[PDB]
Amino acid sequence: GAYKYLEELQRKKQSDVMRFLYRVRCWEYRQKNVIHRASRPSRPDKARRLGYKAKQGFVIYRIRVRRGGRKRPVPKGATYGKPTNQGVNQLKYQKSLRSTAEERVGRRASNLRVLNSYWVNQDSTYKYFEVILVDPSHKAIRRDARYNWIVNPVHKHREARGLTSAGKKSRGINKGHLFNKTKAGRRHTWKKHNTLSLWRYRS
Amino acid sequence: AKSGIAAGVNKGRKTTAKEVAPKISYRKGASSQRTVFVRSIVKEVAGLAPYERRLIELIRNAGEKRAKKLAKKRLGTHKRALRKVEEMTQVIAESRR
Amino acid sequence: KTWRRWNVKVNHNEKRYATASAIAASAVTSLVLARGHRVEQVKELPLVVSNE
Amino acid sequence: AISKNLPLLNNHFRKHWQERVRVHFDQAGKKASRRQSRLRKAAKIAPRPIDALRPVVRAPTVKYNRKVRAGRGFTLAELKAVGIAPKYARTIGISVDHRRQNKSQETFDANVARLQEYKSKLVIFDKKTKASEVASFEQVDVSATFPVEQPAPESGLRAVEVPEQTAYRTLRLARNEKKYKGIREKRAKEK
Amino acid sequence: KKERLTKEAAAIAEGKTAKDVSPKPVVVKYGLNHVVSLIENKKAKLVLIANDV
Amino acid sequence: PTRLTKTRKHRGNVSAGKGRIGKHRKHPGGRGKAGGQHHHRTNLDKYHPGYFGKVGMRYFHKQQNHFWRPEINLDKLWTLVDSEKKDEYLSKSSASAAPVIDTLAHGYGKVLGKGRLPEVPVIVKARFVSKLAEEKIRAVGGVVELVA
RNA sequence: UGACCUCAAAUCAGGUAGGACUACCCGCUGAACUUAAGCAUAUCAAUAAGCGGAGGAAAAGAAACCAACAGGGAUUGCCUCAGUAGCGGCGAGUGAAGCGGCAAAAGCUCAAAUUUGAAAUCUGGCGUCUUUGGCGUCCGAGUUGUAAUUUGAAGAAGGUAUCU
RNA sequence: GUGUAAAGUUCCUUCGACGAGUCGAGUUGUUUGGGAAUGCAGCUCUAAGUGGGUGGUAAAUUCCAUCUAAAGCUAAAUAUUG
Ligand SMILES: CC[C@H]1CN2CCc3cc(OC)c(OC)cc3[C@@H]2C[C@@H]1C[C@H]1NCCc2cc(O)c(OC)cc21
Ligand SMILES: [NH3+]CCC[NH2+]CCCC[NH2+]CCC[NH3+]
Ligand SMILES: [Mg+2]
Ligand SMILES: [Mg+2]
Ligand SMILES: [Mg+2]
Ligand SMILES: [Mg+2]
Ligand SMILES: [Mg+2]
Ligand SMILES: [Mg+2]
Ligand SMILES: [Mg+2]
Ligand SMILES: [Mg+2]
Ligand SMILES: [Mg+2]
Ligand SMILES: [Mg+2]
Ligand SMILES: [Mg+2]
Ligand SMILES: [Mg+2]
Ligand SMILES: [Mg+2]
Ligand SMILES: [Mg+2]
Ligand SMILES: [Mg+2]
Ligand SMILES: [Mg+2]
Ligand SMILES: [Mg+2]
Ligand SMILES: [Mg+2]
Ligand SMILES: [Mg+2]
Ligand SMILES: [Mg+2]
Ligand SMILES: [Mg+2]
Ligand SMILES: [Mg+2]
Ligand SMILES: [Mg+2]
Ligand SMILES: [Mg+2]
Ligand SMILES: [Mg+2]
Ligand SMILES: [Mg+2]
Ligand SMILES: [Mg+2]
Ligand SMILES: [Mg+2]
Ligand SMILES: [Mg+2]
Repeated sequence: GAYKYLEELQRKKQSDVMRFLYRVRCWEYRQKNVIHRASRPSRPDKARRLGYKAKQGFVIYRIRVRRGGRKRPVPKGATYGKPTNQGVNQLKYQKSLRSTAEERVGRRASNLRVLNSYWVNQDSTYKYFEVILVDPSHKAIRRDARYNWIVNPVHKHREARGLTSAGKKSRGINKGHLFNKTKAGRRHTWKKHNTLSLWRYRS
Repeated sequence: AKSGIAAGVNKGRKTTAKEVAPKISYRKGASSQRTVFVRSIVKEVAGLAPYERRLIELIRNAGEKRAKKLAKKRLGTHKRALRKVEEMTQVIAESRR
Repeated sequence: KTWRRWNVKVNHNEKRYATASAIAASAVTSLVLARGHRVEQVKELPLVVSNE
Repeated sequence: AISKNLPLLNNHFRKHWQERVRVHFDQAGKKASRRQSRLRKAAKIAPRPIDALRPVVRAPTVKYNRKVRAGRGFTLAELKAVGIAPKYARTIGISVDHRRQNKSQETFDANVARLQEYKSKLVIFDKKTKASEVASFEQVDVSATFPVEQPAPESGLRAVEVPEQTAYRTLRLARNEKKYKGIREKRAKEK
Repeated sequence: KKERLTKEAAAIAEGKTAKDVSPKPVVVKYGLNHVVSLIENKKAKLVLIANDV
Repeated sequence: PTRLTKTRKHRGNVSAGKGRIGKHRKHPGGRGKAGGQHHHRTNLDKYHPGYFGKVGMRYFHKQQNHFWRPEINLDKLWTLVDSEKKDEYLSKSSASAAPVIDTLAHGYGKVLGKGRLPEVPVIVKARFVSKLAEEKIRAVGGVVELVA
């Protein structure tokens, strides 16, 4: 079908065609509201890859998030501590702009569950993301055996808890030796390695 | 298959080898007719990137060493730079007819 | 604090040593009497009764 | 702060350690409740055994090559060799592992014999089966009925055969060949 | 389609295969994936592409 | 028990055994290993020489399983023979039929050569042997069979 | 005279979110007292305070894993590895992981495929019934793709001996 | 029970789609036991198809081993000053 072609063409982002389309769509998205509803995915193939289905109860929001690092929000740059903590500029947020996009969209549409999200476009001031959300109160979702799971309350604001793909990426939830500190949760691992376990018959 | 002793080249205990059926996951890098066809049409529709055109100019101007240095500066690694320069030489050979 | 030490380890063999010593002491009439048991009308120790 | 001839210690107690002290007062309670869970799970599904049959695999590393232990599941080749599909095997108390393979014949044969032994003792009930036959069976412990058994070390009498080259010399020559293999091959190629 | 299915259910009542009562359809193919696969399989004789996709 | 401690005996005496001049204080001298190069040098130099400095090369990601090789000597080698058959083997052992001692299956990596063997042929299976251990095994008419 | 796309309005039909609790849980943000007998890197500590989000557990989870063996085989926890490899004004300090024994064990789902001899899919209104729903019908969603079919351990399409 | 249905099983042939501003690279900050750089994040560059990742000393050359990322669900063993 056409989804393979769509996939292969979106990988040629520096071709003339894709550059023209990105210019035009960046202008239009910058001309709209920071958060707005998208009538449809601008990348149907990418949405399909990320779990979107053209059903009632699947929703798309486009959101615009400011680029760059995280300036320390201390008044006049005074940190009141030791010189190792005096940095104000060149500091970085530990979450991605994709995660920030997801969280702001989920906050705006608080009745939906954030399924996933993807990058759509970019300029010097903003990155643009499209967030795939699912309505858990819609019967087309509740009677769907492949999407009942997100109706259960342990998935309330999963994007706020880092349970989406972007969130698990920023949390370091991967297998292997390169993720020793964060495999099962960084703070959980630290607490486990800093707990004194004492038994009845001390060994 | 092993030397039967604990030191040297090919050390370890001898066992009777059993032929292993290859896993289908090991075919991941193989190409298919579907992806070759789709990629050829997408190359025709999309065209070339600016750095790929610059690479082609260096190769045409006999700057193989320059084209390698550019392809590594752009793509990031020497292995990928080697494959990109080989692909752009094959592109020139497919553009000379 | 609750992480005070409450249980104490004893070597299993030494614990068995003491068990054997106590079993042996149960057959000494003077020890049972000093222990305080009213055993003066038992004809011999150990006292063994039928399986009924 | 440092005094006398004493060992130098590493007592890592400079954080708020007292907020993370786990004292296992509930060791006996957890033992008892663990036993009750184990009894309830067994009685729910009796006479079906509570444990799936596990394979026998060699332990990794040069330190545990000698030992052999229970694996995770029988390979697809092993189940193929005993004519059981993995989907069916998971429903008759056999564990499957799609990840393990059989490079060598010894572990493969051991696990095939183990599967055939379990299959000979298996009795699969059906609709026609009555409660008299079901009650004629006792819930066995599969982990003890088909235990993992270490191969016996070679012992007893055998003829002495002394090679001309000593074992120490053999090891030294193997080490030397491995150490200089690359440079000798480069020298021969250049020559 | 409802009328055709009614006829086919009548034919299966008569004992027929329901494929003989209905002629082979000659219709317009649509759907982007479907039409792309038809072109790749050299089955499409003519393709009309919308200009405002 | 607290009733056996000297805290019970210091009750009634002003300083609790800490002195009237010294006056048991919080941390005179510092905490832990403080001042090891300055005012505890006289202690560390005397009792822990070699404490400061680097020696040798680092080894990133050292897996100790690689270096597993427990030693068994020759004077302890016959303890791996079955106890119920040791005396029979020590008597009836010959070149035609000598006991096999699998040291790896008993948990040993290298056979070392301390001590003396019974003048009795044995077949020793080892991953590694020392030169003198194998010379002594061959001298009693035995052999070392390398395994892996 | 009508479609379509995008965007609005309604006290339109029906829903949903907010707020609370604190012991555990998932993240963000984030000190300094303190230790170094001073002190700035370091330490305290990836801690306190601050902010966002859950559940009865949470999180993790069926390998882009560990290894280097004769190989293991999702995740989690315990015992051990180990105060070790390593990090550190290589100072004060700090510091995991593989293997091994055990507790518990459970596996899987999409996207990428032409149903193309038939959108076979689904929310809602209306009617009715035996009502956590079934049946009928009509709009709507949907071809810029809803069902069936496949998930790499495979699998598909043809042929194939038939069996369970 | 509408079981000419659904599913599995053997063999042969032809195939076998497998996730992109992502991997990866540089640099900056932070963090880590991770040390010519463990993870995370910002910015710049930006892929491929037996390709890609990992193999704890940076690099090129040659092999080998092992998985298959950039999409998703899942009880139990675990925690619990409420
Ligand atoms: C002093 C103890 C209180 C406070 N704490 C702590 C916080 C808390 C939070 C809760 O939810 C977050 C919660 O939910 C149940 C309960 C509590 C309890 C309630 C408890 C009173 C309650 N004890 C049981 C019986 C009873 C009977 C009454 O008539 C009655 O009158 C008010 C009250 C009660
Ligand atoms: N853990 C809380 C303190 C954070 N201080 C960061 C540690 C700095 C040391 N870096 C180690 C040197 C880099 N290899
Ligand atoms: Mg650009
Ligand atoms: Mg809609
Ligand atoms: Mg900012
Ligand atoms: Mg401060
Ligand atoms: Mg999860
Ligand atoms: Mg491969
Ligand atoms: Mg005193
Ligand atoms: Mg005084
Ligand atoms: Mg004093
Ligand atoms: Mg001085
Ligand atoms: Mg209303
Ligand atoms: Mg303090
Ligand atoms: Mg100080
Ligand atoms: Mg002081
Ligand atoms: Mg001071
Ligand atoms: Mg806090
Ligand atoms: Mg609740
Ligand atoms: Mg539980
Ligand atoms: Mg969960
Ligand atoms: Mg997998
Ligand atoms: Mg594992
Ligand atoms: Mg630390
Ligand atoms: Mg209806
Ligand atoms: Mg994938
Ligand atoms: Mg840096
Ligand atoms: Mg921080
Ligand atoms: Mg770094
Ligand atoms: Mg995944
Ligand atoms: Mg409680």
